[PDB]
Amino acid sequence: VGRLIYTAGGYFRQSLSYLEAYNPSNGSWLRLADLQVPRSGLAGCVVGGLLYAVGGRNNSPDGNTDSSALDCYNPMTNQWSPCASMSVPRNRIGVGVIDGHIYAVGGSHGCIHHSSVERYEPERDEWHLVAPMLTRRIGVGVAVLNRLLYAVGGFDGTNRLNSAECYYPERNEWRMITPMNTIRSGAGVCVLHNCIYAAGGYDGQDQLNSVERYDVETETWTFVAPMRHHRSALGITVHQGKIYVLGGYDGHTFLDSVECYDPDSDTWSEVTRMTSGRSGVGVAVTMEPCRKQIDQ
Amino acid sequence: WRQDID
Repeated sequence: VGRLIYTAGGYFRQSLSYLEAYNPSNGSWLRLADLQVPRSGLAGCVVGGLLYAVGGRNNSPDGNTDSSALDCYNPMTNQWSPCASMSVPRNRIGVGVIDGHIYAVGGSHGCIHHSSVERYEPERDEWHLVAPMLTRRIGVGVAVLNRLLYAVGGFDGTNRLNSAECYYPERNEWRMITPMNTIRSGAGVCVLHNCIYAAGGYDGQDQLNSVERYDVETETWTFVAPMRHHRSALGITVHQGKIYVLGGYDGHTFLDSVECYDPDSDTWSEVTRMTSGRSGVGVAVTMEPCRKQIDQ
Repeated sequence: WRQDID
């Protein structure tokens, strides 16, 4: 919960250190403190008003390194601090938060595709491994609804997946759910009201503009209006009852486009542009900081 | 990888 849409890292020619924040209320962008280490394919999440950047990879000319890092950004100080690292590097990770605890899901390390899952306890600054998923998944979308964690699509190393599964923390156990109608790796996955949305992604042939949503009560996936741009490795968040998708790759260009989905009207609209095109960002929402620089 | 356009 909060007021700005923060976008951390990403990729354009090489992995990026940018931390920028968009204010839907006035259309303004702020540049904040860079990440300590560039990273794309990371996830962002917020707990207790702090922004966490999780996993990813630094794709650079001086060497490509998969990240096990968990770093914390304090909007009150405009500073990043390192937290305890995960058990393993996880590029193209998915992350969700249940009851103040951060779940790191899947992702890759070199040629290995993780089924493993681990949980962060901020109060103790400690990671612990939980039950692994039923399927190895990288480029996996993750969202939380009703204190259950969902892992949606991805890539197992051989095929892009339409499959999805759901984790019950009290049983430390994953269960398959209805697969999506479309195979999607690198989709934006997020929750709006009673529904898990999976927007865009790559089906192994094309970047996608289609968007489908899972109703947890009916156990079905239904397509809604498609986005204006096909995009994979997009950033996604929810703010005041609307979905926002940020950047991505459309098979031609690294997008700067930010689109807003209104569920009331079932329409996607262009709302703003990032200061530069990029894919594989981590995105989350929290309170405004105090001493940034406004982007002209 | 290719969804990032890497």
